[PDB]
Amino acid sequence: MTLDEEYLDITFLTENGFVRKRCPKCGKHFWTADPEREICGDPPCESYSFIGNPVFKKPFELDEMREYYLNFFERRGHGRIERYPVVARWRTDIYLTIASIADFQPFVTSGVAPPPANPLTISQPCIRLDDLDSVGRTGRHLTLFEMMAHHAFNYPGKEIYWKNETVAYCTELLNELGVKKEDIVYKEEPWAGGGNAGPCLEAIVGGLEVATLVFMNLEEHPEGDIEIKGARYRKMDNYIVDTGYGLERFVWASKGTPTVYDAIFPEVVDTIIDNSNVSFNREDERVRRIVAESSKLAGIMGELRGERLNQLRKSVADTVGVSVEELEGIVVPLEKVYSLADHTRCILFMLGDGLVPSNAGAGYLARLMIRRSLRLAEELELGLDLYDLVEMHKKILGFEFDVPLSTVQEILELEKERYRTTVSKGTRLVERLVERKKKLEKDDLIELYDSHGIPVELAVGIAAEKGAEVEMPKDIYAELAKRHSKAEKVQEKKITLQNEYPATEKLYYDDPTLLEFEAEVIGVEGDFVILNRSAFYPESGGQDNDVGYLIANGGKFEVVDVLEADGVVLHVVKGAKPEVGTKVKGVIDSDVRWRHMRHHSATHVLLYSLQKVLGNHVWQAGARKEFSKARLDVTHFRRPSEEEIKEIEMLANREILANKPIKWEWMDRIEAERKFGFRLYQGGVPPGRKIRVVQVGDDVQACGGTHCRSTGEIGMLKILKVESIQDGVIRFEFAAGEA
Ligand SMILES: C[C@H](N)C(=O)NS(=O)(=O)OC[C@H]1O[C@@H](n2cnc3c(N)ncnc32)[C@H](O)[C@@H]1O
Ligand SMILES: [Zn+2]
Ligand SMILES: [Zn+2]
Repeated sequence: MTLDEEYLDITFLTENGFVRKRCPKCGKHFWTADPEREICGDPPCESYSFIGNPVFKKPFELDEMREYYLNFFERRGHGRIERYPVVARWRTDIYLTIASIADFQPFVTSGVAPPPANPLTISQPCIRLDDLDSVGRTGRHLTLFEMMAHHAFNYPGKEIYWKNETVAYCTELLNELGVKKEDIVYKEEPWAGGGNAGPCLEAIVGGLEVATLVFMNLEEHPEGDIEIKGARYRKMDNYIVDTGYGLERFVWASKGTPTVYDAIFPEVVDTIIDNSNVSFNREDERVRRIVAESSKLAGIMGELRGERLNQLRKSVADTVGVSVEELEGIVVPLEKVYSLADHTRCILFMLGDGLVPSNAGAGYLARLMIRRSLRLAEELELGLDLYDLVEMHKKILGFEFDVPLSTVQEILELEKERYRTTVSKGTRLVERLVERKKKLEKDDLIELYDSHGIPVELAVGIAAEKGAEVEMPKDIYAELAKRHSKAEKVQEKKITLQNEYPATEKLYYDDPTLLEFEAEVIGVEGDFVILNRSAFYPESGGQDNDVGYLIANGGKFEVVDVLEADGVVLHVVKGAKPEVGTKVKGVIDSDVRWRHMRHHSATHVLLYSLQKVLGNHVWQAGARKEFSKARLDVTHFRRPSEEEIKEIEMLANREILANKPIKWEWMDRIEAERKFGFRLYQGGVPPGRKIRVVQVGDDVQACGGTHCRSTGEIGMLKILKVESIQDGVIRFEFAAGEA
């Protein structure tokens, strides 16, 4: 069934007065229930029509509309669920939450795990950096926004509800708010993201897309069949209702203010204006008349650049009255007030949710937003600090964060200092480059941002200032952001044994002190001795590989190293190798095993201690292997002071001395997450319907390594070295129960 005929499947549209057309007006197919006319749509010929004339019954406040939407589906069988953080801790393919459906990928959407409820409803804060360049310009784009949704997870033979019920829900909700089906347009478009896709319907009312309804039955797979924005997708066994209603867009359509920004955080926009170099006044009836008429077309000209929006700029300039220049005398400065207002809000969530600024990973996106905000504040000569705007955003929303405003302030203050030094020597650097190249390219502006932290608009300006050939590239930030939106490709990859073997019976999971066992050689490839069951720990998780030997009716075969291949453990032996079928008595070296057990259990205690002392922004930076030393990398915005380090060590040793219990047991994912939160994935996200959960004291992680039985077995913990590997990442080298 093709995407096209996938829409001819929905009996709800035709049975409710909706007829399929194709204007063009965007050139796509769409469904309208209005018999009078079709020229309907969003981007090209419609424009906002609700500005000054709300389209909903009453004007809702952010929190009221949020509650109204959630209760609406709760009284319709949907289970309410709390938002997920904006940092995708539960996965490893993407850094931030780009859609509510992203909370449930890839384990729930693939069936590996069950959804929190079914069907469920939620208001998920999302971050869309790809819209960065249109923020503040179209009147409808934000970087951080809440996508309200109702999801239903269907499996073959078990359907909660599909397309008909989905579209019916959106119409009903809309109608109940004050919009008649005659004014609701459903445009057809494909939707993909996070590894899934499907045909979708965009709900367009008043010239604005307020929600999208996706019938998810496609999943990204190598042998893909469907082509959607570069990726290939095949039809899944499961199918999912994937909807998303923009809370801020609903509120905006309920107030009819000039822009979404004036609808969700007017205080912030006003404050910025009142404390900047804005040439106009937010009370003048004149200015108000200009913005209003311009706001109505924002959706059109906002999606254009160059000679494109250049003409519409004239259209509105005429109708309004004054010249194009006067128009730009307000719109352009406002585009920056709206962006700063928006960006400081996105910072609230990135920082409040645990992101630490850096030049790598998700931290890079945090630093990207902050630098751009610092640059916007500078252009406007903001009389307040970014922090002041963030705190304001915080009290308006009323949300609670893992990271307190206190730490947020500290981070923004340090970023501001780094930015100050960057710009100082950065101006000269670009002035110099202009004398040399006289023509700056897209890749030139890229290198300047990444290698010298120079804001693109700061470099494109100085260049033009010196009469240099250069022009603001399309989605340059989205381009920079896109280059840092997902986890890089780690070439540490798979080993494929020439023969298929039954998954090794790992014996170390249950008993960490089982150094001796009995097994049979069920295969031998090169140096890879393979048994049916073994206590030997393969080089993985956080601890290094075991070392020992296999005894049998043949002598003693020393195992020097141990890897693994898709479940089969490999015992590396050279020269005198066992005969496939021999029965052996494996003996693991006690010292090597205990050393790793202590240090690995210490890693947990240390991680727990680091968070308690430094703050909830502390998260394991990663374990990019090299086990020469016992090390732990974490996200922290500066070097720990000597007293903090002293305090980290002290707290860990009090935990060890307390000799708390260390436990482990296989647990279903949903059960684990519900009980321990996403702090469960600090060391990575493992696959499986059931994950091994380890509890070292009060720290809880999905871990597959061998640990001590109680924290007292770790021995004293001594921090031997604290180093700043890279901005936002600090390395702790330590010893546990030894030198
Ligand atoms: C359901 C599908 N996964 C999806 O995400 N559809 S969507 O990309 O269109 O997003 C759903 C809704 O969130 C809101 N939204 C999307 N991006 C936005 C942005 N950058 N700023 C403000 N609102 C946005 C709009 O109402 C949009 O219709
Ligand atoms: Zn350089
Ligand atoms: Zn562990």
